[PDB]
Amino acid sequence: SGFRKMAFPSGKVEGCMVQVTCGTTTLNGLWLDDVVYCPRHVICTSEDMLNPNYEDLLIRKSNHNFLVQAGNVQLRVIGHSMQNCVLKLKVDTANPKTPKYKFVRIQPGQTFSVLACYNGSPSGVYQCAMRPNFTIKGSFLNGSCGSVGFNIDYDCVSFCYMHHMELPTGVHAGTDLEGNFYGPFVDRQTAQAAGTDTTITVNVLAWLYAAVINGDRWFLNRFTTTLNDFNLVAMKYNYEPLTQDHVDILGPLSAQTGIAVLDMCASLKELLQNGMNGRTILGSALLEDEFTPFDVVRQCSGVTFQ
Amino acid sequence: SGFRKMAFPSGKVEGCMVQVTCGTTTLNGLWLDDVVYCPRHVICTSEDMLNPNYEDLLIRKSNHNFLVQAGNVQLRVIGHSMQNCVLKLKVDTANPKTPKYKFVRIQPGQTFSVLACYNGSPSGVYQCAMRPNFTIKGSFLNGSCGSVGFNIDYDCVSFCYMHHMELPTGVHAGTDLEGNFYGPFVDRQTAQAAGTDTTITVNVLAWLYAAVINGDRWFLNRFTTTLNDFNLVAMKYNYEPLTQDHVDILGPLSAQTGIAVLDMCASLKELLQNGMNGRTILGSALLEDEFTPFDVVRQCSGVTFQ
Ligand SMILES: *[C@H](O)[C@H](C[C@@H]1CCNC1=O)NC(=O)[C@H](CC1CCCCC1)NC(=O)OCc1cccc(Cl)c1
Ligand SMILES: *[C@H](O)[C@H](C[C@@H]1CCNC1=O)NC(=O)[C@H](CC1CCCCC1)NC(=O)OCc1cccc(Cl)c1
Repeated sequence: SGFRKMAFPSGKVEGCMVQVTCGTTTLNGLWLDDVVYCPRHVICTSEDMLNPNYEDLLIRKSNHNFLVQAGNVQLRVIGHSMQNCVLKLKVDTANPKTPKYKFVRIQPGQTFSVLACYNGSPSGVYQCAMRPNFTIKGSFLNGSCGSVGFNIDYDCVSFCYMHHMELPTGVHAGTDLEGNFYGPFVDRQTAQAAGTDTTITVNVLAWLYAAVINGDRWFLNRFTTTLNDFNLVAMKYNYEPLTQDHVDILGPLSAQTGIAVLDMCASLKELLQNGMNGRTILGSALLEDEFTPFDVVRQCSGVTFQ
Repeated sequence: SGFRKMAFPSGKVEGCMVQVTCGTTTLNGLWLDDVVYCPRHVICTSEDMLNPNYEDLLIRKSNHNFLVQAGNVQLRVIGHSMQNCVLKLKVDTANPKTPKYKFVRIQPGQTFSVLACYNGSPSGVYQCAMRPNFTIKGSFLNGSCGSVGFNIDYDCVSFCYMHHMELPTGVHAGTDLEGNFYGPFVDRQTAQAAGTDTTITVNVLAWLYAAVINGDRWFLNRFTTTLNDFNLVAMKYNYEPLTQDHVDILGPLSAQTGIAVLDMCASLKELLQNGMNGRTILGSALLEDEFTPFDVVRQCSGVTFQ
């Protein structure tokens, strides 16, 4: 028992991280087979940021302008292309440590592990959720661009995030690995703000089930509620609407705990209206929304990876 | 910016995890050079747990009783010995993925990453602290024994924990890698309880500095306090005494933030006496004590590993 924010084991991704230097900018790249993926703003300079035309900027580059270092072995770039907001550097050596992998674009509310990196070297690993406003609340300093977020499925690494920038509230924005930003953000230095966020309701419910699985029950009640009247309460507390699809996703946890989904909704209602009154749940004094239902099942059942 | 509970990158340790089977028990082992380290209670059986004499139990074993599997390659045991509560299985193949490493016994209040494992396969990675009562609040199911905790220093893996059991409060107990339990616990099935825990004061202060570095300042004040009068307040709220050595350890964070250590103590005093009044710090509604001063500096300055 116990319940922690648990990241995926990072080894498969550590073997893919490289340093990409172009001009006065250094950031991280992702080396899979003979291609290095990195944010296209690596080709910007300190005076290009304002409103760059990356097509122009890229046609002015030569392969030899891109300095790619994999540890203490430097990689020759033999070609380059742009895909949305990611640069693909073709190198003359395939990464022998390339895992089985997929590129996936995730939905808000889904979670992933971030391998935070500087100069191609990993600093640490932690679990994030994609917020409803398409930002992540990460831990990123200068040099971290090109760090990736990922999930692991049995043996396969699903890459879903590459880091590009920090918004003025201190939250983070980036792309999928095909270079499409999450959210309305652009890799331009302009007025950009996160926008209003909401709590991921289905995740809070998953975490309440985690708590029950682990012996916290003080928040349960005999009441129930309908999905309608729950969502009426959710809206007032800035929670995402709970859908019938969410309810079905919470099915397995409901079976295992013997607590119908709509009964856990009634418990969440009372926690929203009354607060926790100095109680904690799973070591938290706040309702936690960065565990998906699958995260809970994985951790409370012991799934592993090969 | 941002601040997360960040684990060390786990790749170096993933390449050392193996499955150890003896009799009806399966658990994890740590394969470094030609030795596999695992909890000695692997040699117990379902009727041995009550009060086993492991010396007797071990002299009755043959090498071929230990089934060691490194993925889909099975390892022959060519010898076995006992060191305190860990079994050392000598195998005829050295692990080619052995990192540079140390065994270290940590002090309460120090943190480490846990690579949670089942059947020799990693499940997830997360950050723990050794509690003052020598337990850890982990996330461990049956089969997780032999999972290890570790820190990384530049390029070197310092192993500091191997998992053995869960106490009745749902917290976890284990040994250093030389087999000495942390705390008064024994690998015997008897009445064993964690004992009273306390909050790691120097860590709370580190985390308050993390908050300032990241733009939370609402808890600061103009007051100061003496180390004596702080510890008088600490005792009443079940906090560890703050030592002059703790104060000196918090020096770097004090410089960088311009906030004298004793002024941050005055801020912690008021948080203890008044609570947070519905405020949060770094996303938490509780005072967080599982970040050491070194953790804060590492994360807020961007240290990496090779
Ligand atoms: C890439 O390593 C870097 C990561 C940022 C720095 C601080 N936190 C992060 O996550 N990204 C940038 O610095 C980014 C660069 C621009 C270049 C032109 C196209 C759009 C991206 N700019 C950025 O994030 O500005 C905000 C910021 C806040 C605080 C410190 C800094 Cl250095 C930047
Ligand atoms: C080893 O994989 C296992 C890890 C425990 C199981 C549940 N959570 C854990 O951390 N350890 C044990 O099962 C341990 C075995 C004894 C054997 C005799 C010597 C001392 C250790 N016993 C144990 O932890 O009992 C408490 C417990 C609580 C809940 C479930 C279980 Cl299966 C055990």
